[PDB]
Amino acid sequence: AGILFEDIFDVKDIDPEGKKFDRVSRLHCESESFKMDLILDVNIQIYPVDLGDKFRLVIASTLYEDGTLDDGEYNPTDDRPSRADQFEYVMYGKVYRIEGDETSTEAATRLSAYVSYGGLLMRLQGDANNLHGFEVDSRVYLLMKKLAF
Amino acid sequence: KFTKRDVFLERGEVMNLLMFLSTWDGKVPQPAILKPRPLWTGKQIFSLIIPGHINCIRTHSTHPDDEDSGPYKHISPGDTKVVVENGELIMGILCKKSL
Amino acid sequence: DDKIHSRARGPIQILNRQPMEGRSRDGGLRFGEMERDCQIAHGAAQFLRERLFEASDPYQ
Amino acid sequence: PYANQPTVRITELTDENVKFIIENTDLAVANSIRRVFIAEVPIIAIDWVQIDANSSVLHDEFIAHRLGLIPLTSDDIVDKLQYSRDCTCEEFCPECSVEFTLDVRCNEDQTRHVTSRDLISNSPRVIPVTSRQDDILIVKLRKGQELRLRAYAKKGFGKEHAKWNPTAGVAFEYDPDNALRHTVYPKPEEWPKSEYSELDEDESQAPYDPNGKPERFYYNVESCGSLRPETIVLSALSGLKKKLSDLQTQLSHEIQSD
Amino acid sequence: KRITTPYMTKYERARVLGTRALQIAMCAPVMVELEGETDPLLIAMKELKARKIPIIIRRYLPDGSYEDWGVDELIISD
Amino acid sequence: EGLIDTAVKTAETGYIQRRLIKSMESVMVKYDATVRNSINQVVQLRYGEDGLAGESVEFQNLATLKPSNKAFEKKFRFDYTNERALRRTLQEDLVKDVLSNAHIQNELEREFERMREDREVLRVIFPTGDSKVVLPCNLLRMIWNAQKIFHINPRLPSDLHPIKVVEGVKELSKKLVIVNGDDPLSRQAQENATLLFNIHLRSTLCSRRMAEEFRLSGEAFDWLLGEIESKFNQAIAHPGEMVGALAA
Amino acid sequence: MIIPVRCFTCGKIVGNKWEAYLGLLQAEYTEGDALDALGLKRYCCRRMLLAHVDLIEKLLNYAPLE
Amino acid sequence: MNAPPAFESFLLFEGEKKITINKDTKVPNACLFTINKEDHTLGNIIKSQLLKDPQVLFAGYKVPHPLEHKIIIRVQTTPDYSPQEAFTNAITDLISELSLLEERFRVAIKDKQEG
Ligand SMILES: [Zn+2]
Ligand SMILES: [Zn+2]
Repeated sequence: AGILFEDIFDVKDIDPEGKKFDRVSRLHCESESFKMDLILDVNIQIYPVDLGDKFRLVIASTLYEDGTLDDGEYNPTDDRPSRADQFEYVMYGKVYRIEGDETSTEAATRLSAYVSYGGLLMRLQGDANNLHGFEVDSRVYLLMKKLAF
Repeated sequence: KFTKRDVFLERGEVMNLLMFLSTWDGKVPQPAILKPRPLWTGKQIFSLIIPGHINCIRTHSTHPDDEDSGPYKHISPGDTKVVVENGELIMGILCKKSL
Repeated sequence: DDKIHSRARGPIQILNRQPMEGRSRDGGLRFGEMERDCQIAHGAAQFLRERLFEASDPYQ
Repeated sequence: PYANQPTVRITELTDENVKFIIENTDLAVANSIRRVFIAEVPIIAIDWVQIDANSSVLHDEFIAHRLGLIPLTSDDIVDKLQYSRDCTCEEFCPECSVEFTLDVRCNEDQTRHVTSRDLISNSPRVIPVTSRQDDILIVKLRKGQELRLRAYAKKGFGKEHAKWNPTAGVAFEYDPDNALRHTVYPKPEEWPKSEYSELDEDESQAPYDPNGKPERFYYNVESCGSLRPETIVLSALSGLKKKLSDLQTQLSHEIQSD
Repeated sequence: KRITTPYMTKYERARVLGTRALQIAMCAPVMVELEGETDPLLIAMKELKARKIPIIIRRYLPDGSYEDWGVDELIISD
Repeated sequence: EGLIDTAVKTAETGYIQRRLIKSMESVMVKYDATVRNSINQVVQLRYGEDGLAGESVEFQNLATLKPSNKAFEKKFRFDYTNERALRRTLQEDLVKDVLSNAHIQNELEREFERMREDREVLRVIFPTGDSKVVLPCNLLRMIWNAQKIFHINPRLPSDLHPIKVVEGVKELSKKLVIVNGDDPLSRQAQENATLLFNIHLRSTLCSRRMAEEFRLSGEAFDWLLGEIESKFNQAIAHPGEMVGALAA
Repeated sequence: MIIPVRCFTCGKIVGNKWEAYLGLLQAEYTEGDALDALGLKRYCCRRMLLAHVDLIEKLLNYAPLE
Repeated sequence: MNAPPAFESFLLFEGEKKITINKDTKVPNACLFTINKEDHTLGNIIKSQLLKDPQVLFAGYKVPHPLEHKIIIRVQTTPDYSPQEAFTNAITDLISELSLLEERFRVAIKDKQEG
């Protein structure tokens, strides 16, 4: 499987502090079921998004259904099934910091996965239950698809 | 300007730039954005230029001081707070402070 | 072309048997005292002695 | 995994320049054809001047310099002659060169204007641009001076020297509306519309187009007077084809040898 | 009872490489199998890496005494 | 005005530099690991009062300098009473050992006492609380590299007993030598020279910080010690280096 | 000293136009009009007729003989 | 005084090969084609044509030094398609495209004149 996280979200604010760049903007999105924050950074130029739009974000450790754990290299000449066939915006990054509300005695209750898609940042803040599949220094994908609803 | 967040390159440009690399291992890195079109990012290409597994932290010239104290410390809207791990650029924009 | 210059055991002076001076007279560059101090800083004593004795004015 | 089917359409055909459009081709091919238009175009020109008596006021080499820049019509002679380097004889043979002569001496009181018309060529078709508009002024002589010499012309291309540069200025342009965003205008309203812009006067630039390749390359090859524009284009295409054929032959030999 | 540092300083390494290169250039026997090279300096570098240079360094002390160290005895920096 | 200033500077600085170079042109570091001059007169028993090359030195900070007495206690003491914290940081097969065994507790208490002594020394030596100091080995970078190589994953309970850290630090404090010799004067000089570096080493590597912020494992800590010793050895000042010209 | 044969930047022949340029300027035309009357569109070729200095005349004043 | 002549940019010197094949060792099915006495004109079109072919995983040229007249083309295809045949096919189809373009331009010209 390799589905490290799966949940629907909705856009609620874009670049609150003013659009800094010209092709990237902040998406301060929220969830609908797990109630988790989202600070994804998508390429607004090629994949435009407006407020109120919902999308199915799915952090997956691999793009194959069988889950063969690809090494990581651009090999377009590949006929194997790919989960990207049903997503309009896919990215590839490497989580680099898992901050949480830990203490000296009792375990953390809310984590915060910080993943960098080669420059595009994303903070999946929420409870510490559904973020068990995130470990520092590990490759991950995005696999988001806008919902027509 | 090459290491800003809003830098995207196509396969042709990436493959053209890799030719000017005297230490390329010969493997094309996974693009940062597979669909709807394979687009690399300036930081991702610059990572291959960094040799070995280097780790260092530096601050950009236009880094607002009232940012570390408040939230968004590890995720900076202005793309500052250079962070390199295993010799791969992750955040920040390179300037004289880092190069 | 008016500034480019080189040398390889060119003519020597008459008073002190050292190379000439000036592009027109086909002379060598001066290895100033500051260059000597820099070479001492590098600790390259052999290179220093070569520049000051071997390729300057050997004599017995 | 093969080539494409480009199309051509001439918009203006004159005896001084041509404006054609090439559609359905890659940008690299267009730029390469441009660089061939400027550099690798066989053409005849002056390259060997023997000055016997030059009493003018200018330098001895100045005359040769000016003579080197005088275009020579080679509509049907450049394709016949061979490069002097690859000749199989001695001295500039007429089969691989064209001889010229100039003998002017100001005798009257008024000053002379030694123009290109004084270059008496042995061949009929290889003459400076004076057939059909003043002539290229070489030098000015005064009563008492003279200029006797004879020069030979040979085949060459712009890559060797600018004398063999037939095209005056190639106006290469594609995607008039900044649709592929290959250039980002900080203030689009401040820029004028391109000559080939189909966009109305209201909008500043066409909208973005993610899945869009460069096509419809516009050209404005402007002949200096030596070779006809369409002739320049045909020669460039044939020469590029020849270079590819030679490269292919060399590659085949190298592979076979291994 | 040697008290000098057990590491080879850069100065000593450079001088040893140069002297061995000079000796090799003067038709002297090598102390390592040649893989097909000819530059004497490269051969000297290979010998230094292989720790087979037949040279011993005499480090003079300020007082006047000295210590004889062999290239195959102390650790090489680079 | 600016042009005149530049002209006079271009004429005066040359003479200044010439006089500076002609006064320390024979000073050097002999093989006796000491700086002298042409007359063999000792000017410094160790180059730069430490005997280290100026190339391999980087700016760092002193964690145990300018803290608060209450903060200093809760960052370098390694409380061995709260068993929950130990289970969170160390593994189960170490919490019982650190609880039952009293020798480990006494050793850790001695470590904290030595840390306090070093803090007092720093305070009496570096007045005005200047944490920014220059030392050979950048321990934070080394720890980070170890974490990134061995994949420490600072969330799980690490397997690194505090006694291992204490003994490793003591041995590394012995391996790094500057004034060779077992003579009491030799040992006193060795302790004096390599004093600030040892204080920094102890302050960064502790039983609490190592088990709370770094979480290094045994192999990682051993690799760290090897790297530190090798880098310090390379940082030593090469005898025969003309330091006078460099200073000028 | 003398009008060049071709424009340095573009390459178009401009040597055969100095006399025509002077004639047009003499008759009634101005510079801004004469330049485009001769057929000079690009601004790079227009400097050859505006910037050029005609020093060959002063040289001819020093006639060698007679 | 040391300015090189103008014929050393296109004319071959005695002993220099026009093209040399050299296999790479870092990855399988990868060769570097070194061309002598050429410029971007004859390498950019080949780069693009190779990019068109889907079986070519990598393709791009360079100029080791502008003053030196030399270009290196690195090609890497799938394991079941050697780069030599890729280069040959790129040249062949590019030549065919240029010939067809020439023919179309010629017919367009002959029709433009009085037509
Ligand atoms: Zn002939
Ligand atoms: Zn012009």
